[PDB]
Amino acid sequence: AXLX
Amino acid sequence: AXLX
Amino acid sequence: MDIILGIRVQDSVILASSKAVTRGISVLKDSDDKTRQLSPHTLMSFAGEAGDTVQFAEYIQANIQLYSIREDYELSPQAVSSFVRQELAKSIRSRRPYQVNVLIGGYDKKKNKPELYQIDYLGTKVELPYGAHGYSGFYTFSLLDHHYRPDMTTEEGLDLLKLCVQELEKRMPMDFKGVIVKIVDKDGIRQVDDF
Amino acid sequence: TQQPIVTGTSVISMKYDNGVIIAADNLGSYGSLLRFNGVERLIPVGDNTVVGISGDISDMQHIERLLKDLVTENAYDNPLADAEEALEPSYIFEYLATVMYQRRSKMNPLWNAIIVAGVQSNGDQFLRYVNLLGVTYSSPTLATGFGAHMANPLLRKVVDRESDIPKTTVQVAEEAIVNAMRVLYYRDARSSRNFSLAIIDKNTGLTFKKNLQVENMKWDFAKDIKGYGTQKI
Amino acid sequence: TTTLAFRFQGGIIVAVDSRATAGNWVASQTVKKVIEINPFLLGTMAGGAADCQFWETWLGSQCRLHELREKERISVAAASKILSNLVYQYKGAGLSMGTMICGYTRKEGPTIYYVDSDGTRLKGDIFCVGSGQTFAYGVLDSNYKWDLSVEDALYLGKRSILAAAHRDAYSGGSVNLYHVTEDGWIYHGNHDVGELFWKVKEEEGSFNNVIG
Amino acid sequence: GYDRALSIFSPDGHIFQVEYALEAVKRGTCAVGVKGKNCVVLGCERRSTLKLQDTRITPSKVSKIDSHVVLSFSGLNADSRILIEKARVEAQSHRLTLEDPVTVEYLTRYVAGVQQRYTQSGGVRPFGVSTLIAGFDPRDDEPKLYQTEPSGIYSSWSAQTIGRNSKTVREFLEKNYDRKEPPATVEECVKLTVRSLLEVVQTGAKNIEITVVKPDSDIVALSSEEINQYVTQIEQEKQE
Amino acid sequence: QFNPYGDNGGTILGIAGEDFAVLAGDTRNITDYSINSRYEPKVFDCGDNIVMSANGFAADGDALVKRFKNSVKWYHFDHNDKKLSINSAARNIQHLLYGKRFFPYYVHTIIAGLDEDGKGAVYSFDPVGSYEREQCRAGGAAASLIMPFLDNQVNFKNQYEPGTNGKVKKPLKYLSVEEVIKLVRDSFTSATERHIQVGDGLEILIVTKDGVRKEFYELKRD
Amino acid sequence: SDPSSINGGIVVAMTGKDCVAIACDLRLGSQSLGVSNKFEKIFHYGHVFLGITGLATDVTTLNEMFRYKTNLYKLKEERAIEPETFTQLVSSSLYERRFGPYFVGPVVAGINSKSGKPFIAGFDLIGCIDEAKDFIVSGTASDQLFGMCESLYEPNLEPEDLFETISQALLNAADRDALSGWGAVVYIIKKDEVVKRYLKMRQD
Amino acid sequence: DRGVSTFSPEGRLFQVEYSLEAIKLGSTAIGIATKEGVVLGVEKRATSPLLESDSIEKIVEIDRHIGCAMSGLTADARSMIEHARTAAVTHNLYYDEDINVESLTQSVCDLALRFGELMSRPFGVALLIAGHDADDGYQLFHAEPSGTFYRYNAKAIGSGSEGAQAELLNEWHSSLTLKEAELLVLKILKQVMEEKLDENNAQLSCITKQDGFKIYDNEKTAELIKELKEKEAAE
Amino acid sequence: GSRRYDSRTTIFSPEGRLYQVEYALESISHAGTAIGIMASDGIVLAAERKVTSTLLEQDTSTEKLYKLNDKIAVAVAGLTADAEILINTARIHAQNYLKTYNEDIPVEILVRRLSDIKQGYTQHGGLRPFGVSFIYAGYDDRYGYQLYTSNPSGNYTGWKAISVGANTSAAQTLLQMDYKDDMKVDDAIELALKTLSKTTDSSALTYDRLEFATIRKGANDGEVYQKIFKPQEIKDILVKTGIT
Amino acid sequence: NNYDGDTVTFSPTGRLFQVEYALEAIKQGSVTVGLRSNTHAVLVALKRNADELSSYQKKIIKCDEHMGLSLAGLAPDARVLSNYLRQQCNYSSLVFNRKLAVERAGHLLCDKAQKNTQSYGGRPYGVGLLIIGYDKSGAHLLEFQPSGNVTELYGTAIGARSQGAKTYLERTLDTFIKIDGNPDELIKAGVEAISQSLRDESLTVDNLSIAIVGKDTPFTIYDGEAVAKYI
Ligand SMILES: [Mg+2]
Repeated sequence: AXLX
Repeated sequence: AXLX
Repeated sequence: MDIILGIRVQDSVILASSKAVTRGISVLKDSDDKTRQLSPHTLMSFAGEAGDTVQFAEYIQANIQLYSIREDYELSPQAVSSFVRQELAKSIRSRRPYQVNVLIGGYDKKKNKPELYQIDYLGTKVELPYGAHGYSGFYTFSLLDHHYRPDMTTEEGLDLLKLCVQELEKRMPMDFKGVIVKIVDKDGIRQVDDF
Repeated sequence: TQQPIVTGTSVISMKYDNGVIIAADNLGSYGSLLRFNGVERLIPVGDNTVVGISGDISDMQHIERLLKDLVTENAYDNPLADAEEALEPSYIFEYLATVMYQRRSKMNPLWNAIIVAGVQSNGDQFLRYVNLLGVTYSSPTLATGFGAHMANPLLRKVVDRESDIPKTTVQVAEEAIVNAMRVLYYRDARSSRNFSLAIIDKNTGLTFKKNLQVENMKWDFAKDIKGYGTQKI
Repeated sequence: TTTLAFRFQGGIIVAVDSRATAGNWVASQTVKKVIEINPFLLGTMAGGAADCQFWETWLGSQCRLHELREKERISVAAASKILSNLVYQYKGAGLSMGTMICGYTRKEGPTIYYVDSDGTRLKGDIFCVGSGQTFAYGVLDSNYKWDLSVEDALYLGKRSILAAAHRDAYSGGSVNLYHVTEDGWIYHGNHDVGELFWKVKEEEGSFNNVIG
Repeated sequence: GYDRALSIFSPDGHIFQVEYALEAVKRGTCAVGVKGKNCVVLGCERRSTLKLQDTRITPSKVSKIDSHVVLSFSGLNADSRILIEKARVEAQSHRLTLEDPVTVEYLTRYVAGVQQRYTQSGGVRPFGVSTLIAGFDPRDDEPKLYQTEPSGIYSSWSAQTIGRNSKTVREFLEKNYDRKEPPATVEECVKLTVRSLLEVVQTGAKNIEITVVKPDSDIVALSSEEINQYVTQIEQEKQE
Repeated sequence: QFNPYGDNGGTILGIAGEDFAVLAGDTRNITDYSINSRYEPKVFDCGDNIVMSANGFAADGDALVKRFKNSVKWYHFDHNDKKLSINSAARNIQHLLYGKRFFPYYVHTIIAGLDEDGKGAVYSFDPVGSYEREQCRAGGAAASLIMPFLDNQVNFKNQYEPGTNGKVKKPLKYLSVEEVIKLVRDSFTSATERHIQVGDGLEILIVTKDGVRKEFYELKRD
Repeated sequence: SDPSSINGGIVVAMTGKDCVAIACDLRLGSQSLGVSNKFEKIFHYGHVFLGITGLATDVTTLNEMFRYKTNLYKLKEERAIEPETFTQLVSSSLYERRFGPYFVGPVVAGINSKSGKPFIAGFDLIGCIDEAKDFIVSGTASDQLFGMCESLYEPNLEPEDLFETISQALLNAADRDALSGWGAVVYIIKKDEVVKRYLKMRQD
Repeated sequence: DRGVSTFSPEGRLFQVEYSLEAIKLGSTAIGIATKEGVVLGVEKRATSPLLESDSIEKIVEIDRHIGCAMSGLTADARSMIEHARTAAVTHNLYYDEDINVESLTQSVCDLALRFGELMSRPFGVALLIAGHDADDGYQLFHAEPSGTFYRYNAKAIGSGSEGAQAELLNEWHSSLTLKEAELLVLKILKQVMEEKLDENNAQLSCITKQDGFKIYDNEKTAELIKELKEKEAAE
Repeated sequence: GSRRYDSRTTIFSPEGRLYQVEYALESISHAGTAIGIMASDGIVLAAERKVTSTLLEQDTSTEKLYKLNDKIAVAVAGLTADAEILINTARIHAQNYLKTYNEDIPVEILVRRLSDIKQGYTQHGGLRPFGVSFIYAGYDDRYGYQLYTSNPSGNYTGWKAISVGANTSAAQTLLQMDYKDDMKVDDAIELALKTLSKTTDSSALTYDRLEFATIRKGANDGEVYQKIFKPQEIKDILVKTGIT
Repeated sequence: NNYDGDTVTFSPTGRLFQVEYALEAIKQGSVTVGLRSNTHAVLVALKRNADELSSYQKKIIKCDEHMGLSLAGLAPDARVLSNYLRQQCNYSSLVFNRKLAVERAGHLLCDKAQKNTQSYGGRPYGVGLLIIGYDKSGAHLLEFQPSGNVTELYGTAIGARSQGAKTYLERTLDTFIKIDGNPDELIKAGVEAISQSLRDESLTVDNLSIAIVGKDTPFTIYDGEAVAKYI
């Protein structure tokens, strides 16, 4: 899952 | 701890 | 967190505590007050794991303030310190222990004596003429072993503290952005504004 | 968190025009030791479903018991137990699939790969797979273990897509399955010669053949192989 | 991510980028990293996309219940402390958040709290947060005055995110801009770096490191 | 756990255990609260069938809940300790999470809620206590006075009294309190409070307590002479 | 050590037009270097004009789809047969996913249908429930091959107006369903060429105000 | 990371003719850093004396615990707890924490006030009793203490002789350990007077 | 004695029936549903003139689109309101939308029969629940301690209810404007109240789609009171 | 079910009294009288034993006076067995406070917790209350010498002098008469014994029907000593004030 | 009389009075009718209102695509029981991919009700239910009473004056049982059956409630203008  |  | 010191002189306890808050390669803040008033004549400074420090301090503060209201009385510094120690001593065997070290500086009004307690996160308590947590002690203890006298005035105490902060600014690897100093004596707790 | 001890190798299967065939050998290995030889790994449920199982045999025996208890429970207060409310293959599968996925989700799997073969009451062929991870899929052919690697390519030569199923007779399909079993005996170090096979036909019902053997083996050319390169005698 | 928020003469500026990454894979260029909690409250997102989005929209629900129960809008201090006390409960479980809670109340004035998943909570006038924080800080710090006009403040915020979007591989897409006053928050647009970079280079004459 | 539904409905729609808890309040010593323009005063009768009392250590009747809010009561004394402790804990917890001390309304609503909970839970009887809760919201100078009762209902009062003969002293205050002109000072307000208590009390001797609460955590209990003076001064205006 | 996850491959793709939306996925299912099935659908009609795919670890994908379908059932039971709007589905799915934050569903989720003004909508989710509405999204194994193609062909990225000196962008515009199916089919044949886990078949579910239609196309079987 | 040698320190106890002695050093440190010079490790509950070495937090905790337990004992039994009995209570209490122990090495000394007999004992961290005629040793300089005691000790010393002997065992053991020292206290215990002497020792 | 969950020989729950008596003793509450809004008005009934009447809160916000009035043992309603607010806010968290008025009401009503030997007795308070949602428009619900709820075009509860309901039966028609409905609630309240209706002992509120749920100030209500006397005098 | 046999120990009467508390108090009123008197320089506890047999072992006995810690004792009127349950609780609570704060528990704090326990038995749990009233005598450095009482309701109050158990009406009147603030301990000793002498239901007060304790600063300098009188010591103090 | 204090007490003639009093709230309930052919099954219910300003209380609840019920008596108790049914039907789908047999639904309700008739502190359910459905063996109608007795029938009715309809259905049996492949005719018969239980009232457009399930019809509910066709 992504991060920002 | 002491052994026997 | 990082730098917290305390010196007890004739008639007061002085706490000095660094202002920097650093995460990663950024100093997020340079005016952090690493202290909570527990009662009108008792002050606690703290350093350790991020989040844990404030959560612990505020929790002790809430408990001591509750006691004060309940009994309409101020717990002695010795009593508060013992309460705090027990809390840390329980914590050290919890699923997730509080990683916080504290200095408790108080003026005992029954005895008319200032008192300084140093307590680490394991619940190790000691009463001392002067104290420090973390790497700070490695410079200050020896310096204070030299320059400290038991009967110093509050002014002599602050000069002695200037020595400690100067040494730490000379030899410490990190920029801790100065200290906030607070005096605990017979008249309560006050903050020196130019250090 | 488990490790399989006594184990069963491939289970292979396919659909044909009127039904489904499924087979599996009668071995229970213990690492490289071929420990047990009379092990039935196809379990019929009613007269419309066979469940073939590979992997840990202790977990297979557990699953047998679940299925036999399921039959019992379905008969309870059910006057149509041997008619409209008989257990379908799709019911038996979903139940197993549910259990497999729950056990993986509790980090304590049933160490198996399962193929449920049968005929639904409307005559449709049922073939579906589920394993220790709770992964499920359907295909005209299905196999587990080495079977997936060696049987599938052979069985798909016969039934390569949906439309090939009407064109495939039970003689053709049984041939393919029996030949696939021989290959596996040539090539899988944990297979046995003896196996069982079951056909579930929408007309003839369930035929369960025990004590089959791999036959018509080619070994003769072995005599001509001397050395590993340069040796002559 | 890069996110920032700073206090000044004319209220609070809040500016963020819009990129999400999984390793080096650019997963999205259109993430809304500011959450509008109520007309006087903003939250910024950095760290785990899900963690931030979920708990910050959960935070909004908690703030709504405060005002139903107490017949009053929640203080920035109390809203930030709900989030920080929540994440502190999960300390060690591996939540990943760096957030700023930004707003005006009459009792507080314009206020910013930094709140992260180790349970750190800080009041302050300037913060930058995310993988691009240092880049944003460099520009922001070296042009910041308490007295910036609203016009200048908005630009500085926008320009600071641009700086970080350019240098930090894990920041980019577009700038989202907000101004917060005694009357609440005002949105000041979505600005694609696609066109904003070239516009700023031309008009300002900066970014000479870049082949014009 | 002991489960019995002790607070239940009777055929006429009454909850007798709540109503009997009210009877226990009625038997309690009198308490009155009066709010001035800029203060709130709490007066309490102490029943005088008791000499050899030690007043240094005997539980006073007005309790600080936080440093800006006080609570007094009429009814069962042991019951009131339980509500005061819970209220004190909540006051600290509110400061911890909201970073602001409680409003007087909030704290009242909390105590009221506790009281109500004990009227529809198995195995427990209601609190035989009604409370007067008074003080000033943080950074506010407008005085607050609330009343709660065993049922859980609570409300705001210009002035109010509870306990034995409270109907006599409510009577007094209803004709002597001008909504339009509340006791413009401390001196004024303390007096009205002592007058109303003298309707019911006896000698104003070791019979009356007064506690004054002004804004920003300014709470002080008057001692015998300071009260005594008020008593003396009212009877000397009485012969007319 | 037992590993509770696996990877079943395949890839999925959602595009949204003005008054329609599509959700496509290949029909191949794999583990390691073996094919499990050449036709095992993974895009589903979930009722209320919502289609959903959850691609990655199939067992998790099936569990999630099952749970959401069931969620739609109870939404009807509890709120007087009300239609579940796409925005509401999206938010519900966030909670389904984030509820398993500390033992996630290993899937990339996409749903498609129509928003409340009748416009086409596509929503995508990371494995623990971050979500966002878009014109456009590919997910699963070949996502990294297909997504940049879609940025170029659906949102006209890096495309300028000829002779405007790279100063005027190609202007945005909705695509016909005929155009969208062309981009989908090309996206998947390209993906099949260069990714070993993608192939066999392509199934497209198209969603308009008259319901859900399916289209199927053969893909290369190697 | 070895909790029994983070703070440092030692305790030794010896029997004599109608007396016992128990002594400790005063150091409390955090690894290399000496922190306090006034940290005593010997406590008493009536006429029974307990010394505790090891992790200082546990030393403090266990003192607080045994004060508690002996106070209640006195109230219920209407007499002061005797050393033989206290020894048993220490053992129970430690073994109760068998799989999450206190990191301590306690030592008990005193005179049974009925029988007049001198009594000493030592324990491991999980409660094993070591009763001895002669001496018990504990702490980070225990090897050294064993050496000093085994050679210096002789039975039946007079209190002022026993004092010299136990003091010399303590001092010379402490001086070969980096984590012990920084001061020392010796208790001489006779049937009903107890003298407490602070020793002069090297402060490095 | 005898179980709290016992049926009478007529097949009714004693405890539920008895709570209905307690509700008849309650101060009056009235609600009217129009196509322009829903009005909710109540009788404050201060038990003594010293008690500061604005502190009497018998009309209550649940969410922006839902409001509540109560009658009976009003302390029993705190937890029902709390549940209602949570149910509404939670629904919006789970579904990114407003919760339907009927669904809200059904949620509150689920609490009601959770008593026995769960709470020790039924609630002693009835609720009028009024709101708007896109599907079924403006709505009024009467929620009893029996767990039953009924939709109404208009409804009165509390002591004055059988008088007021008969009156509402005559005055309600499908085309009332909001302003007509406000007046009507004021009029019917003045009829059944003991003391003389003014802006301090009655209170009004509405919920409209456009501005949601608002409680009216005393200045605004005082003026609708004045406007009502002038309407009656003038014929 | 079992509802049939439930006395409902924790309900209100229609007058708003707690039946069981009232009835417990009624029980206590037949118990041996106990008296506490507070002086400026100490406290006296005196109590009358429930009527002896000559064969009772009177010196190794305790029925009335119990030690809570070193600075606090109680005098009991009611069920002895009920009282011991509470006494061990109180003794433990004292030690928890000491362990936590390294300071002896302030007298009121101990008294409040015990009274809070009693209060609970009147509000929840459906159990009978404890049939006990205590007089607490103790010293702490906040308030010095203190006397308190608690009863089955869990209400407590502080006193210069007080009695519990039988004939408290007569006893209270007599203490009111002769008590005066500046009193020394030795005067209070006399007052206590003279009061029992006149209120006793026995023919005459003898050593063997009494328990007696003082709490004085009468050790050495600024510290406090509890003396629980031996039988022979009571016999002497009974002569010394001419009651025998 | 002395034996009606709770459900855990038998009377000296072996009766359970609390269960009998529960049965009584059913009798005060508005009438509802069930009947079925071989291809469909129909519920008709008369809805009751509070007064002329009120709604007409729903008496029909959908349980699954192939199952549903009508209620007479305590409505919250129908909500509890219908909700249990929804779950049980649901569990049968998710786990076995099997639509729950109407017969099993019957047995499951009986066993749920029974528990509350043998243990202290509980209370019997105060509602009667008519369950219709279409499953692997065709159309079904069940009657549930809170004694736990469940019964399969071609037709029946419950609530006040249900004896009118139950007689009518008893004579009509040979006719309605053979209304196959005609939804509207089966409904007409149901509406007529219920009419035998009216007094001083007749079926209005916001008074009548009908439901049907069968061979190729999902369980659906008709109210308002959708029932005008039938008056
Ligand atoms: Mg050394």
